[PDB]
Amino acid sequence: IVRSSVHAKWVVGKVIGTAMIKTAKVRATRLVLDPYLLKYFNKRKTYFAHDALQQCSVGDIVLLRALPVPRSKHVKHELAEIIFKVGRVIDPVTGKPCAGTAYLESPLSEPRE
Amino acid sequence: VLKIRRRKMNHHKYRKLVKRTRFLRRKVREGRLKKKQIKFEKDLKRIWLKAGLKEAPENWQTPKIYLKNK
Amino acid sequence: KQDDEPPSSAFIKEYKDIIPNIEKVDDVVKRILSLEMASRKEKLKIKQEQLMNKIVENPEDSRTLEAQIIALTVRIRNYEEHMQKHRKDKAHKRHLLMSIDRRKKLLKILRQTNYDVFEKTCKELGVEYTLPPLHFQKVHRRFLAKKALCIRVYQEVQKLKKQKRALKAAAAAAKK
RNA sequence: UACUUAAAAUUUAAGGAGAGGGUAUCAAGCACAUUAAAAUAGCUUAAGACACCUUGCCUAGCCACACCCCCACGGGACUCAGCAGUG
RNA sequence: ACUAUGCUUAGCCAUAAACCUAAAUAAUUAAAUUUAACAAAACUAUUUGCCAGAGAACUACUAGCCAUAGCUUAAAACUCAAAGGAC
Ligand SMILES: [K+]
Ligand SMILES: [Mg+2]
Ligand SMILES: [Mg+2]
Ligand SMILES: [Mg+2]
Ligand SMILES: [Mg+2]
Ligand SMILES: [Mg+2]
Ligand SMILES: [Mg+2]
Ligand SMILES: [Mg+2]
Ligand SMILES: [Mg+2]
Ligand SMILES: [Mg+2]
Ligand SMILES: [Mg+2]
Ligand SMILES: [Mg+2]
Repeated sequence: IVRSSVHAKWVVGKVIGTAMIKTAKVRATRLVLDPYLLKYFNKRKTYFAHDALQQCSVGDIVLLRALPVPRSKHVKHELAEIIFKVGRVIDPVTGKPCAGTAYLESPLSEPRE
Repeated sequence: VLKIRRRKMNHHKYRKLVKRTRFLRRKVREGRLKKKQIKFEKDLKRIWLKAGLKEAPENWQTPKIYLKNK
Repeated sequence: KQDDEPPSSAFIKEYKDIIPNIEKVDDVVKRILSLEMASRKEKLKIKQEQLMNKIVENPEDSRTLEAQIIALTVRIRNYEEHMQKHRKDKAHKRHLLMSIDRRKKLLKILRQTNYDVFEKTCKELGVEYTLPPLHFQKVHRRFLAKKALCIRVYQEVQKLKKQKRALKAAAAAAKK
């Protein structure tokens, strides 16, 4: 069960496109140090990921797992997880639906619905 | 002061020069557009020939976009 | 047009809930306080209130993104009726295009925050939302003509491949 | 070189966290994508694609070249860019 | 004296010292700030656009445009040791 050669064994990014069949185009960003300014800026990379169930929508944050063998020239990752769904975020700390910096369902309540 | 006068005097000498050679410039332009059209057509022929087609796509006629169509 | 248009017999929003309580009111008084003797601005306050009830969970709140989107749909449809008669009004043509663009900006924020409300708002208000295109495309006669040939050339090449595959498979099938 | 199987030196192939010359009057490239019933219409690009121009760089050293045709079956204008030497 | 034109109805052209010669936005008035001078008291932060001596040059070439003596985009050769601003 050897792992991939690619450095990006785990990458987080935003789904910037989903027009290919069973594949989601994801934009990841990393921080790179400008040597002259000594300030960090964002370098963005595109990763094709295998979305077997076509469960991805543009704008949602996702976690990708490097495939052991590249599926194609560009598809070398799969959709491990959807960290945040676009417009359907669930607060990790409390577990309640949220809509921005607000709770759609109060954490005091226990709807269990 | 002398900088707008010089733009004015420089601009004055260009308008006079354009007037003296207005007819020549017209024939220069009509020929530059014709070369601009041939370059456009050839660039389109390169595309289909490289793709492997031996004739342009059926029902295709390169549009004349630089001629007096308007 | 739209499914709902306020009737001429409807009372203005100021007296919408007051006249029903009054025991008996004359026909003339009802006609003065109806939508027949009011400006177009009054008829639009009734259209908006009808839509807020039919879409927003809490029609009492008008500061929500869904409510603001409803306020701009009434204005947008109002500016469109204006511009159908005043074809050369450039200030209102600007008002229409700026409200359309404002609605798109609000629909984008709503989609990113409450997708469930976003879907209902678009379905009820009948507004189609298209996502912003990743890359801006330049447009001019030379580009559009080359881009049309390139699409046509590709299609022809692929059509030939499909024909070759069928003929190749057909020959193999006969041999078998 | 040890064991008849394991430690090295040295390479090769496929890759990618990041970094990597100039011109944007080079602004579009034109198949450059995915799926795997073979369909879908996608892929790169102002966060600089494509095109052109220039330059050995990564310096205990590395890379490329070895008369010319990128190569060298073949062909050609037929070999010192080894040391010394000559035009 | 009189015409194009100024007017109307439809298009087109896209130019001004299009200038408040002040990008927008939120601050502060003290930091012992006339921090050149003159305008319009000064100054911090944020984001974008733009500038890098003058002339050549609101030019040549390039691309786009209903524009065809047009507009936008915009160099180099070459020349000088200045050009320029406020008093
Ligand atoms: K060689
Ligand atoms: Mg040029
Ligand atoms: Mg030799
Ligand atoms: Mg050789
Ligand atoms: Mg020698
Ligand atoms: Mg030799
Ligand atoms: Mg007259
Ligand atoms: Mg002024
Ligand atoms: Mg001018
Ligand atoms: Mg010019
Ligand atoms: Mg020109
Ligand atoms: Mg110069």
